[PDB]
Amino acid sequence: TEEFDAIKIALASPDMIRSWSFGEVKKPETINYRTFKP
Amino acid sequence: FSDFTQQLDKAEKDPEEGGMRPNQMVLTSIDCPTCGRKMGIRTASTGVFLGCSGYALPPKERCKTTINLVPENEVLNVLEGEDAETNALRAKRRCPKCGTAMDSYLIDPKRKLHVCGNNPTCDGYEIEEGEFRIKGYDGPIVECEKCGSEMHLKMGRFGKYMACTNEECKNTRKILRNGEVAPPKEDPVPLPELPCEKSDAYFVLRDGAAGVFLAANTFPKSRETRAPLVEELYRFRDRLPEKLRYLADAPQQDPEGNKTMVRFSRKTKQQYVSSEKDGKATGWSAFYVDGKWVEGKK
Amino acid sequence: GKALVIVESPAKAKTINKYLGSDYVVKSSVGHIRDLPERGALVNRMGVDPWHNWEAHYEVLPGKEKVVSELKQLAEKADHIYLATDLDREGEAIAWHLREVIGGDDARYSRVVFNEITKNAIRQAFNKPGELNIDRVNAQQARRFMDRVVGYMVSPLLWKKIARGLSAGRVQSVAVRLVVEREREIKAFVPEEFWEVDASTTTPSGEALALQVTHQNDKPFRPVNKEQTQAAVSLLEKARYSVLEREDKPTTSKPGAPFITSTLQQAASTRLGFGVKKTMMMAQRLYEAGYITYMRTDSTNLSQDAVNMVRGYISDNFGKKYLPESPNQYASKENSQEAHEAIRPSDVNVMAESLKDMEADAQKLYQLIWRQFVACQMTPAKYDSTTLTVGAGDFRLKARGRILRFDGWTKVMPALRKGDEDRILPAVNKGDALTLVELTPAQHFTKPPARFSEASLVKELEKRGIGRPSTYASIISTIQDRGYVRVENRRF
Ligand SMILES: [Zn+2]
Ligand SMILES: [Zn+2]
Ligand SMILES: [Zn+2]
Repeated sequence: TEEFDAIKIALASPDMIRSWSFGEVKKPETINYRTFKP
Repeated sequence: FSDFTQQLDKAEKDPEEGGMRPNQMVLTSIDCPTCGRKMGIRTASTGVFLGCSGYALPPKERCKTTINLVPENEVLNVLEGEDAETNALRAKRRCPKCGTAMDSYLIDPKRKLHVCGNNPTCDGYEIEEGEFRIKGYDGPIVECEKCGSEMHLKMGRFGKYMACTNEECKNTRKILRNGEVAPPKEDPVPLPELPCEKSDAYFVLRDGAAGVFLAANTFPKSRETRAPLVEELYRFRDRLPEKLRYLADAPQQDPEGNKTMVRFSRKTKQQYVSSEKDGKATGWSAFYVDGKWVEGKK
Repeated sequence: GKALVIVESPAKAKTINKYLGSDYVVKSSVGHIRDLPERGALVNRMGVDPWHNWEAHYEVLPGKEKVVSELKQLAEKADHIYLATDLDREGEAIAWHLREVIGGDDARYSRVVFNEITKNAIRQAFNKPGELNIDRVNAQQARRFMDRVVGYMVSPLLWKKIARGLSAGRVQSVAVRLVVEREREIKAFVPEEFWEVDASTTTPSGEALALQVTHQNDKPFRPVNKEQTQAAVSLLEKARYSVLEREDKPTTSKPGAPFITSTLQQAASTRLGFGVKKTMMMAQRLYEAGYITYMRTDSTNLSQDAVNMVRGYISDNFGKKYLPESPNQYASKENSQEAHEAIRPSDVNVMAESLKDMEADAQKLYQLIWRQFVACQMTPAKYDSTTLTVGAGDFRLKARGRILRFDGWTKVMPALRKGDEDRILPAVNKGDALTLVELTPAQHFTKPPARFSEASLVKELEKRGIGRPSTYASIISTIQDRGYVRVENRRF
């Protein structure tokens, strides 16, 4: 697939992790039980 | 009492006979948003406010538009010490007609208003292209879902409503029996057969993000508070809108034979039923999960 | 049979029942128990008829039903009922109401007054008692009725002439007037510019000496503008400076009086940032836990026992130099009276740090009350004050210094910060020459009167005898809720 040659590891900069995320989660909610929807 | 009544009776008379002066309108150059007319500065038990002279005209030509006067709060600098009050006095404008200082108010995000200290004995007023922020009134701070601006709590002829401070948005929420605020407005059902207990009113059933609750028909005056019992819902099951019927299907009594009430599980956005003894929760609950009612310890 | 004793405060009851044990049944009314709820509607509302020889309609408070009830049955197993409320007219009236709510025959009732908790008091209480004073009771009814008429008859006039929801009252309306007058005072204030000139100099030795210009041509030096200030600096720059006089004198500092409700609120506000209501909440906790005396008092008096207790403590913990030959005296008002006592620790031996059952703020308040109480009975602080007079041409300059010699009471209540006179002055004798280093002119402006703070207004009210310890806080809130004044940055 990606044909990588090696693996690299380092600390996570906060801007980097925020760049990963597609959104913030702000409430402890999971899924509704009347209709099984998040 | 003789002295007091002598003063009271005299005060009751018309201003010309020595009676107490009734409040006095002092106009100013401002355009009423409903009719453009000059506007005057008025005091009520609620505070100090901007009014349009059409309030004194009979219904045909009556104007009930009013504006709230947000004052510019003096921010004394503790680091200035004894100077802090003196500089505050220096900060004030001075009235044209007299030496008395002037006190300052906001009318628009473009306009600012100065008023003399001896108002309404002194009629000096000034208007300035000064822009600051304005609050519709004050109370439980809320965020308007339609514009993100601050929302406050207001009172009027219809009791208590909640409105947004941005003059460009009239999105108004409302107060409800067992919650801080209610989204816009919702779908009510009245019951003449449930009497109130602290008041002579009757109970009505209401829905909102908070849940489903009972409320008294003279709501701003009665302000009486309770959740419905399952047996109550069962008794008025025919009146319940089609969705609400399931709550009437819910188990009416717990395994101990205590009585049950209807509650909102905010973490899962769904109604459930619970039982109480001596007004305390029994630690029992039943929920609706896919067309069935399931029950157990809380 | 068993004797029934009735007091106002529950905490005080529990304490009395102790220094008296069984055989007696102590309880408390916990307040008034009963109170008020031509035009008939107006009279029905007021509960008193000014047009019918003041006939009134008292009725148990909607929150004292239990108290009254539980007090009822207790009157059965009681031989002789002892009304032990405060000796003032309010207490006298509470006794009168109890007697008319419990019923029975006059002879079944007795009036006793408790001096202190000491057995040397709770004993003398039943020793030489008496009965309730009808005159005292009627005096309180007269006050209560006058306050009623004003509030229920003036407010309506306001509703008609001004706006609905408005109110007026003997205490309420003058509190607002005070704020209104200060407001107008501030808004009309016009700052006045004035200048000051200080001079840095060197003694014949080489030491630094700061001086302030006080006179020119024998008139107070006070230029109003920069121009005048310059004309003067020009002269001072070329003048010869010489010492005229050096007055060394011993001066003292004296501790203050123990707290009363008003001063406690002011001290808590200035040293702990506490608002009036909060201060009273903490004080209430402390009282109910037996650490201090009633939080509502207008007297700074101290019993002899209290005074021996504190001197005993000062003697063991600080030494002789801190203990005055005889008790420190204060307050000589010839019209003064005697009521409860001043706010102080119930036991001097109890430190704030040992009240682990109290909130941190309550410990801070206790510490404030404690230190004020112990400092009050210690010796004065002693300083050596020095005043230097200097001449320079037609000008007169001055320098003042002070060196602490003995802390006295400030040992327990330190000087938060050094004052302007808490400094030292170099050795110089009359006739000595001074060398000018630099002249610093400073522009200033007079400032407007300070705005009231909650405690500050309370202080003004008590000064004019307007309110009561138990009502000050309540007054400060009512005028706000009614919309007459507002608080911002802790100022009115
Ligand atoms: Zn208009
Ligand atoms: Zn003016
Ligand atoms: Zn909005």
